[PDB]
Amino acid sequence: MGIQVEQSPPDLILQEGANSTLRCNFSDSVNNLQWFHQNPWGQLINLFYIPSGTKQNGRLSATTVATERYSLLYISSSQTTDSGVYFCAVDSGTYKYIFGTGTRLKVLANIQNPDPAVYQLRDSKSSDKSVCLFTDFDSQTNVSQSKDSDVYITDKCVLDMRDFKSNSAVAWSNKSDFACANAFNNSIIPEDTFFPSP
Amino acid sequence: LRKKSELQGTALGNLKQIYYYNEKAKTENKESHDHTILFKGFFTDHSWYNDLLVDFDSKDIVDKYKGKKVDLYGAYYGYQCAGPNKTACMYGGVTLHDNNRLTEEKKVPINLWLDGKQNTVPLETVKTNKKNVTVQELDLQARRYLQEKYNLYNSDVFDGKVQRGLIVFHTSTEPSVNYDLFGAQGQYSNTLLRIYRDNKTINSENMHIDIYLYTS
Amino acid sequence: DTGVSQNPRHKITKRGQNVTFRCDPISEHNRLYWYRQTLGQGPEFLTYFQNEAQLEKSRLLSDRFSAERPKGSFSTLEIQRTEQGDSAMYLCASSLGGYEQYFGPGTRLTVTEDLKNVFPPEVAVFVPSEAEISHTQKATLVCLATGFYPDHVELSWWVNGKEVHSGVCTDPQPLKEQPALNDSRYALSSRLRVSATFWQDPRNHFRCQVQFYGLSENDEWTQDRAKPVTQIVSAEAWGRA
Repeated sequence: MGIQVEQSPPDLILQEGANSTLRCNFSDSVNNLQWFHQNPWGQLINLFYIPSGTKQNGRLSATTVATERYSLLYISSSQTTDSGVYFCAVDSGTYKYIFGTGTRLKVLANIQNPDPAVYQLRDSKSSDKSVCLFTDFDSQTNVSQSKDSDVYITDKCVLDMRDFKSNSAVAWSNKSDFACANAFNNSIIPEDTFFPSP
Repeated sequence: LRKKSELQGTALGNLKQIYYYNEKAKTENKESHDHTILFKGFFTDHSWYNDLLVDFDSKDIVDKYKGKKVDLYGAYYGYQCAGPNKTACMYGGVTLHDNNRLTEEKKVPINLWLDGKQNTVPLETVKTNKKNVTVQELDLQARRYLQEKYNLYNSDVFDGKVQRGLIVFHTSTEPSVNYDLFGAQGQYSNTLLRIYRDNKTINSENMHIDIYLYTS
Repeated sequence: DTGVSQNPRHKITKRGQNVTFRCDPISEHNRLYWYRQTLGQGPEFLTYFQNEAQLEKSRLLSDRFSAERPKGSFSTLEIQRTEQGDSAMYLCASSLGGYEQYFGPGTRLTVTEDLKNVFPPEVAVFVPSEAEISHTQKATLVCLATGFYPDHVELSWWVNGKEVHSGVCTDPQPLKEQPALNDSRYALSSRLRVSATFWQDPRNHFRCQVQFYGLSENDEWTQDRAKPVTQIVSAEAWGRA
């Protein structure tokens, strides 16, 4: 009934192709340990089962010691597909597995040639409808969920064309004279951001 | 008598699996040669089990069924089985093939009382195809009919008004078999189905069942 | 395939109604597990089975919950009265050893005040700007789905009647239209990036598809507007030079 698990670090921000080590700590003695990966669709994929020792399979590595009561998960040359939540299933009851808090991992794809720009897009059927787009910006940018409660903005996304990687953010508001230059004012954007006229 | 208050964990759910959600082991022409008797290749299409183990109270009377064609009727279990990993255990419910056959199926009448008031129970529910049938064969069929009409092994939330209960099998030849519905020891199937260890086989000639149900 | 199937995958119910979920695991697997996962949190243990009997039930688990294992390997989890906070993703797993746990897709439950709050999405495709093709020499199409409840949507791009994965980016969480409102409508956006020469070709067809998971034939519909069932709302756009 009583089993406490704390995963460190709670949040991880890492660049593309870089290495990282996330750990799982537990209170009582444990007979069975498991490492899972959660995708945005909500499905748990079993990566490793390490009750003791070290296992090496694919690009991911995992080590567990029952003496010092801790588990470790390694990610060699991390890709954008690795982005998600990593869980630590721990067993004390007879065979009952209890999941931890979860390690939030978000792999940021740093573009070789960044060019921040805010473009204005128009609807296919209607002439009045319009939507602002912020694209080709560096992954280090923090687009703030702001502000007027009449303007709707979205978080960053990663796309690959090839060799080529691009980051985008969508902002829309069906209000009188919604300027693209007035949009993303709450978010701190670079000085070299290109603002074309429609 | 019977106390539903003593929850003892997941005992209510497990008792519901034993009498309502049961895949009752039924066999007529089956012989064994392995106090426990093992039936090699009993399960034809089962991913979990292949063989069946039958446990008894005394080894002295176990040799009576051991070598002969015997009829099987009872509830089997997988958790906490004393055997590898593909065997199901059971307690009693074994009857011989000789003279245990009848022309027209026996229709045993059942009588039920709900805190004094008598309720009509159809005789088509409980049936036995043998002359001398085990208590297990009659109890499994009677508790299944009860569970469907008035939720017996369901929690107070899931409309389970019955708190105390008793099932009796009339004195036709010798003393009656008295058993309390909520008085079964343990929370798992290996302890709840242990009542049939004695392997009590009674005469099915013009006998009746009396069930006493109480809401408090 | 995941290995373990779960039916249904999405369910919508009114406050104080009965709901059930079926979990179909691998035939050989001896064990079964029940978990509850909320928004941005770890899955909490509910109850687990070993062969035919229920081994343990969580202390935090409400009395309105009942997990039953009928004839076979499958298990059914039921909720008596639907309350606030019940809206969570119910995960199911199976174990053989039981060394490794194989998880299913999980049922997404949404407990609404009224069934009238269910709205289908309005899909719209935005034509790429002339200023973008002149500056970066590539065109990006923005898809926009607005006014839908619950957030049970699946977005996929279709170019020339074929599913496209390359150059596709989608929002992780759908932003609510009215944030300070309970059972409020949601909004989602996705971008498809193609070369300027590809967009200018009039022979190329571009279509955005949003798979909405709505009501079933069991649910009663009395409102004047159309019934919001499990429909695939789409918006198309043709290439222009």
